[PDB]
Amino acid sequence: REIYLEPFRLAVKHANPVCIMTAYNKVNGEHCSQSKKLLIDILRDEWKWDGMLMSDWFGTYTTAAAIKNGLDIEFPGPTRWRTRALVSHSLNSREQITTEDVDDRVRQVLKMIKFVVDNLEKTGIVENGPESTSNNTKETSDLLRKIAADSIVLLKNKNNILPLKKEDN
Amino acid sequence: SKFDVEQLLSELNQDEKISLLSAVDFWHTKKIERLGIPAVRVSDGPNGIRGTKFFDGVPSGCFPNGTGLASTFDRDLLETAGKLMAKESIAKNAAVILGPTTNMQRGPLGGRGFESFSEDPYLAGMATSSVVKGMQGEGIAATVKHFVCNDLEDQRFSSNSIVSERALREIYLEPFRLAVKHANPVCIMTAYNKVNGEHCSQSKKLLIDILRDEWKWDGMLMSDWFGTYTTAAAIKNGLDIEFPGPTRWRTRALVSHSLNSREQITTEDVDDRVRQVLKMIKFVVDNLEKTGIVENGPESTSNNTKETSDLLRKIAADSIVLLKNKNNILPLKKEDNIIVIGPNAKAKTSSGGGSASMNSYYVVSPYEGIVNKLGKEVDYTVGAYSHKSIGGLAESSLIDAAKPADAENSGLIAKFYSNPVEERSDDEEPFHVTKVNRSNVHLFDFKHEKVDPKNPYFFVTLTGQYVPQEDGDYIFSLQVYGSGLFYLNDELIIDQKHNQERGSFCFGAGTKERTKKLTLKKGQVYNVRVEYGSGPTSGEFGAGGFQAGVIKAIDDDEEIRNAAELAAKHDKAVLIIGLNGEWETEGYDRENMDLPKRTNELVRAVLKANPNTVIVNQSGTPVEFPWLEDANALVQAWYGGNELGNAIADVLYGDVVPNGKLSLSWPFKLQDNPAFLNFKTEFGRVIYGEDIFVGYRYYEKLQRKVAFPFGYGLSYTTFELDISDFKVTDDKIAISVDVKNTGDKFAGSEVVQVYFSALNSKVSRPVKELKGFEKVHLEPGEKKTVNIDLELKDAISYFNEELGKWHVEAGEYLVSVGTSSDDILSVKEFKVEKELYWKGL
Amino acid sequence: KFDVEQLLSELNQDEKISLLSAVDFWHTKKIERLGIPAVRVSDGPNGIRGTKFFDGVPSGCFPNGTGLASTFDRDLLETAGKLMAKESIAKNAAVILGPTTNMQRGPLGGRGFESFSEDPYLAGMATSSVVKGMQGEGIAATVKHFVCNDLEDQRFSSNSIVSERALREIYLEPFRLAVKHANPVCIMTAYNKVNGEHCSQSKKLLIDILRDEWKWDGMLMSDWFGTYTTAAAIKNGLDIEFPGPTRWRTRALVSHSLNSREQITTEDVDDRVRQVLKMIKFVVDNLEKTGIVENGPESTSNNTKETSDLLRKIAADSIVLLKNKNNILPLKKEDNIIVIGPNAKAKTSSGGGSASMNSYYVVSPYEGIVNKLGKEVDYTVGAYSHKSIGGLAESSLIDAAKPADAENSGLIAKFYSNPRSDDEEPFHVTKVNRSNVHLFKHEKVDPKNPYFFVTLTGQYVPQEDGDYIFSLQVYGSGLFYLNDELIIDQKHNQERGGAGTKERTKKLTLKKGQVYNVRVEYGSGPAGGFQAGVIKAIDDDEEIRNAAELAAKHDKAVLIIGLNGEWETEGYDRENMDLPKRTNELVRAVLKANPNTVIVNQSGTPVEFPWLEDANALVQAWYGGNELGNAIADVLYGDVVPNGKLSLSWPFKLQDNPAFLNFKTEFGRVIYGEDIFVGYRYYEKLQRKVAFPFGYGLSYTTFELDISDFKVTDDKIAISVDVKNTGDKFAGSEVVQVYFSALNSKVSRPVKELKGFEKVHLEPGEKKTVNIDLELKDAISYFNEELGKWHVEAGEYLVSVGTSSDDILSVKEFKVEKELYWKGL
Ligand SMILES: OC[C@H]1O[C@@H](O)[C@H](O)[C@@H](O)[C@@H]1O
Ligand SMILES: OC[C@H]1O[C@@H](O)[C@H](O)[C@@H](O)[C@@H]1O
Ligand SMILES: OC[C@H]1O[C@@H](O)[C@H](O)[C@@H](O)[C@@H]1O
Repeated sequence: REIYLEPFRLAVKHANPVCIMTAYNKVNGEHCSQSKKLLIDILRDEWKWDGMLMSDWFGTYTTAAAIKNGLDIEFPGPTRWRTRALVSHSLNSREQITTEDVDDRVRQVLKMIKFVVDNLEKTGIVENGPESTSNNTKETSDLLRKIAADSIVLLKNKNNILPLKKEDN
Repeated sequence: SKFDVEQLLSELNQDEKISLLSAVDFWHTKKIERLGIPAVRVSDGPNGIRGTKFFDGVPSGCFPNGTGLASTFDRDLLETAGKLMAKESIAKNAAVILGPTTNMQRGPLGGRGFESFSEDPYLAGMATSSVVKGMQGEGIAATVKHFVCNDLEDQRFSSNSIVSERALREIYLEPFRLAVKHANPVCIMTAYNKVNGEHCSQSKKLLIDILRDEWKWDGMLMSDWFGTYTTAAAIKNGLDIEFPGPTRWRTRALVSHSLNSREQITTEDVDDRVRQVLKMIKFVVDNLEKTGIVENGPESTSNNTKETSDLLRKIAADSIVLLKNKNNILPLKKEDNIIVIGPNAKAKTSSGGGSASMNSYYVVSPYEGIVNKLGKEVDYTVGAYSHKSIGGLAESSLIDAAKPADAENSGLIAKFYSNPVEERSDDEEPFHVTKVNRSNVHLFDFKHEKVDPKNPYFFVTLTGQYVPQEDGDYIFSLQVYGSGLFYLNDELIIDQKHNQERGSFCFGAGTKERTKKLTLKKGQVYNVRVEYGSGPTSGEFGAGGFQAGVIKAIDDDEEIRNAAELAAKHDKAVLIIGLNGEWETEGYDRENMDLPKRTNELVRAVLKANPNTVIVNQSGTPVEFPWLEDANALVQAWYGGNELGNAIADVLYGDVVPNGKLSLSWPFKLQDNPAFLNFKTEFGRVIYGEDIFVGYRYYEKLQRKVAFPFGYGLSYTTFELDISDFKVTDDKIAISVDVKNTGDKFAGSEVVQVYFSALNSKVSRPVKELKGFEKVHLEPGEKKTVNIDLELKDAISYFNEELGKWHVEAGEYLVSVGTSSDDILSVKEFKVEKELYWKGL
Repeated sequence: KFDVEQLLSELNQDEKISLLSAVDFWHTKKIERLGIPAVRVSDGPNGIRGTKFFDGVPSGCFPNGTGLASTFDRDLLETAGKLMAKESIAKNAAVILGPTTNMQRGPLGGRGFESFSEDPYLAGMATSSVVKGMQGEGIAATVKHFVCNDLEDQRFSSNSIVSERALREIYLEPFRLAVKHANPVCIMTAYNKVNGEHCSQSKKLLIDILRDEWKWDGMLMSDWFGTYTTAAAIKNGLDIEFPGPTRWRTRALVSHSLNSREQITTEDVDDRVRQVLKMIKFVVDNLEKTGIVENGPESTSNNTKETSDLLRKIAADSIVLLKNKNNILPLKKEDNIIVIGPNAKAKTSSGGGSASMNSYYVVSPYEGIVNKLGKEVDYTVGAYSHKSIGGLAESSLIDAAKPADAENSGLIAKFYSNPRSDDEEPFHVTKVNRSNVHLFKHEKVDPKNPYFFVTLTGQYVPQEDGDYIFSLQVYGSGLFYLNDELIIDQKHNQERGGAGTKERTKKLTLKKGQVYNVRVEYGSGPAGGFQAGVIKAIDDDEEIRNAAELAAKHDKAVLIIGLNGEWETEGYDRENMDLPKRTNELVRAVLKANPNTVIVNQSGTPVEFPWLEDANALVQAWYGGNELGNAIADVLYGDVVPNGKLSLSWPFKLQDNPAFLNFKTEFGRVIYGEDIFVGYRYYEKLQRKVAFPFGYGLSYTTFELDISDFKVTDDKIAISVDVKNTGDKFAGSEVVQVYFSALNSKVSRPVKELKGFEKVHLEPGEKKTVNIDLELKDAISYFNEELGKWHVEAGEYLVSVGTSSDDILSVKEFKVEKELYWKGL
């Protein structure tokens, strides 16, 4: 609660991120990408966060549990755990999941996509669009310089060695 | 033999191990060459060997269906049928047989009631054991299916059989326990259903605690086809091999990812499953010298011999049960001036529908059997129709009308294309071309390099020429799984592309029948043409299938009177009725116990015109006979396989004297049956409310009368018997029974049935329980002693559900001996004083 | 002003713990310091026994539940519960342990007589009426036994295994109706398990359903000793353990669990205490209306004419006329009659066990007939049918040469510390009226190691010459002495026959007029009990013969038969559905000798009448309470026109019934194999014929009905039925019964379901209109097990209106487009 969830709670409360990516590892015996405690009880019922959960890449471990327990989307394609056969066979055989679980998941994907589409006139994104270096400007350059320069930490400076002055050999 | 399980296990790499956990195609395990582990071929089923294909498959020897087989009450004969299934398997180059089936007819309505043996767990177990010993003695592996409580078809992939441990132990598990104890089958197939909330195929309790830790069985478990539902649980929990390939749940990526991620399974689980698949392969390989099986070998009809014909005929004829024979109507004689009537008379109902069915060498219709017998033409009239759907089109069409009705111009032509007719250029060639004999084109397992098994996407143009035999109205029909358009003379008549409605076709997963009735002219030539697309062309689909059919419309009304008029004019009428493999099939259950359509009307009319009528019924499970009181001769013929017609004739004319006994109770009415209210998957479940009171255990407990009881069958002669010796130690029962043919004309076989009863137990039980039987042949006036010896523990235990173990209780017991569960002739009381609690075999 | 939350804030932990169990058999815990009083509870559902069995204060015994339910009269059941409240105030019991509403899934249930109906709508409306009548008087109801205590066999351990659908539709349903319509102040949890878990600690039942879903806010008490754990019962929702002194919730067990973090938290304890406090608040808030006096005395003050007349009406309206050919009924006062049969002079007012009591009086059916006709009435017993011989105290005297006063009739019971020099004294002496002596508190008696001895004495005087059979049953030890001569030994060799012994008997030739000395030396239970009886021996064949002969010499015979509260009792179920002993032979002979014999049958549950076809007039009396005999007279002569309907299916034979195979606890479990198909739900689905169906009963007049108006909204059904007495002689009541059917549902269902009923009184030729309004969801839902929810499904439905489940007289088809899923009330 106090260490690991907190940064996420703060980011959900203040920034409402659109997406969250589930970790590769387990927490207390259960893989995070199929942990109902983490993905539903805490994120949904408790924090009322309404963004979309994507797995880490290949970080999916079951067909039915992950769907039931709140992993919205498996990355990357092409799907391993969620082929049409696997999922619809689970549904028709009553193993683990219901169409409502599948709905629940799809619904969250739809909301992410909603965010993207509603912003397409602001951002100008182009589906399967090309990739430029259009943002390679001096104005970008100065920002990255600023941001970099403010990151630096001075740990020691005895007897005015720093700053250097250009007179110094 | 060289084949070394442990050595090979230590040599296989992880990729290869995973590849061993799933079939490669519909019927073959994974070849591994660098290690000389061959592909093993498996084949359906419990009453004959279909081989590697439904469509265009090699003909074979179809046996009588299970409930017929069990009615023989003949262990030796059932062993012999096993030997014969094995020979038939070898000709198909199948090293493993997907059978026998032994789920329990807890009610009469099951889609596959016909396929299993008996409601009685003892008769079922012994029958299973007998067939399994016959196959494996010959070196072919058996696969007892379906483990366990797959006792209806409704929603079988999800259905949850909710059953107490006592009933689980005493009814359902028990034929498998008997099979394992006496016959040790090489394989078992896990069921599709759940038991008490868990899919059988990933059930630790069924697959490991019981099969392995308790019974110590060491064979290999396979899934039902597609009956696997998780990747890891199924592996952890004991399912050795997934069928069919290509794999779904068990790709290299799913499994190793599960392994690398520490989710559910370890390499030990994987090795445990592989070891078992290696044990089965070693059975096969160890038996190669003896069997002659050739890896991916060809399929022949090489066992189609007179020796086979005779044996199938003996098996069928001994399965027949005589139910009623008043007024010396039977046997028929060459003299009697008979007529043959009824919807099943010229029908060839050799088997039930589904995976148990096959292409037969030939099937002798019951009409043909009679004709063969008398050496003349025999009067006939159809009486009424009783088909579920219209077939018959390929069976009566020619490629070229101008030529004679050959074996080469008969049927239709099927042409397979990668692309559909609306879209292909005329210089596109078929990728496959087959001559078609049967109207049901069943493409489940069709295989070609142009067809992708992960997405079987393809088309068929089916062509021929139809020449009508009478003027009048004809009904054409089309059923599909996928997409279908039916053309007559290039005008579309049935449309099965648009607005498809779910129906009975294809294990209940296909479309309804759509039809078009058209006025037609005799001798005129009509061009028939079916355009078809497989499942994925038209959810997630299988390859599918389709059926084009035609039938000659009739005046149903007029044919019933006609039939009665004709029967009044004959000395005797022989009325052949019943169900068929469309009414009784894998895929779905019957809806009621009724004979179909006008059948009953037909019977009433014939029994009125002529009381000297013999009724011969073909069904796998009970049907109601409403007009039973008036029917003086009634024969239960089951589905008798290739020789069904000759077996019927044999029994009708007394060259074989009836010796079948019913393997199932025959209630008067559907409402009388124990599972009346719980024979449907509802909210995904089925509650076994009758508990251990299945079959005659139910009827006797309620003193409910049935049309005909478990173990009943008449003969042409008569028998009496009496216990001639009796001796119980503290751990065995030996009993001797003398049986005498008291008649003076016919030689006959009689079945001695041994039942047990506890007299003042404090646990509730059935009144009595079959625990022994023997079949004996006797000439007129001949007398033989038959001996019957069993362990106490096997004859008088009940399963104590509170303690989780079997229990021989101290008290008084009663052995009852007789020739049906309702015809006890001889009893004896004994005391048992030292008790016994046991688990295992 | 009794404040629950402020009291919860003020009680210390030990006081909290002490509220979680009862003090003794009948009382909660007084907390002087905060003004929290001890609350007396008392059995049962058909009248109020009070704080003791032995030497109990007499009381008003009502007819038994299945009889009650058979009235189909909410107003009357409501009046009845109002009377039960007065009877309770008279015993100073602030809380009644009733009504009982478990379900007769089969007929043999030992407590089947005690609940209401196999139909959950009838049970739930009966329950709701009785509770509304109790609580309007400010006396609290306790609905029991929650849930699936549907047989007695091994009830403390019996696991009822039942699907969630049958559980919702049949067994939870009368409790749901009661909560929804009557809000009982209390509920008693069952002794058994449901699906593996004792009810008294089942979170699903006690919290998820009763609290989270139904929002019911009353108090749960265990059945008596029906608590099985310390912590789980407290965690899982059992508010108070009865009886005290506590076994499972001592200060040490409870607080040790708290301090050791084992299972429970102080929050769990508070939650239970809060619920006890709320029940206490109901009692204290009604003290001005009720006049309950804490630990107050118990009186017979409600024994009045008002009470007698009401118990008479209730009993008479319970009765169901089952057959009446040839107008044998009603009888004319001038008919020459003989009264025959084992139940004729019996007083079978109730079934056995906790529901039984000591009555002000019980009018036998014979007496009822005597009172009716105002003169002596010919009689012969015909046959005996007792399970055990009693009747000794009921026919004995202290000193024979003194008249049969009330002070002198019975036996003297002298209690002793030791079984002794001349000079030990009795520490208690009681006048004993009834032969079965049931044990009891005394200062010289060690609470739970109770060792004592009883010297039971008096004089017995034979009224006839010949043979007489004496008897003793003990739980413990005792000896029977007649004229200071041992005659029956229940000390030395003992046989179990359910905690105590088998009956031992001695046949003795006695002489009319002569005074014999009865002395029984009893030994205390290691808390006990015993029964010394005596009966005149009869020649059974000759007595059947005699009754036949006599019957032939009269116009009419009235034969009174059936079971009794020893054959139908809490504690065990029946073995079979047979009438006892030679009853059936008695009946055959009488019917042969006089075909115009009226048969009146007393039982809580169905019995087989094998001779039914030859019986021309047949009446189901039930167990009638104090006024049973008068009520029977009223019906036979037509001062009450029979107006009851069967609250139960009456199959021909035991084997026909749906629970035939699973009505026994085997390996500790009972499989509800029939699922939703209970009672008529079963028989209509199988189209199995029964002797008499649910909701059947005749009248002395004829009636007709039709739906005279019908309306459905998306939310509601309103129906108007016109009913008319088409006779010109008797006024009488008819019961309009409203059933629903689903005509095209995806789901399997009963052929039809009772969902409404109204009882209507009509003078000859009179016509009335009854209205019946219901919300769809009440009328046509089924429980969807897969979804875990009730479902109003779209489709076509049929309402059928009739005078029995068979006798359907008017129907209407309607359509439902608005589908609805729901939970809760
Ligand atoms: O590159 C796609 C994803 O790959 C994963 O291995 C990393 O953990 C993620 O941080 C990253 O977004
Ligand atoms: O066809 C192969 C298998 O398929 C399944 O449809 C059936 O349930 C099995 O009995 C059969 O062996
Ligand atoms: O007698 C007090 C209580 O005891 C238990 O024996 C019964 O089950 C209850 O119905 C009764 O209220």
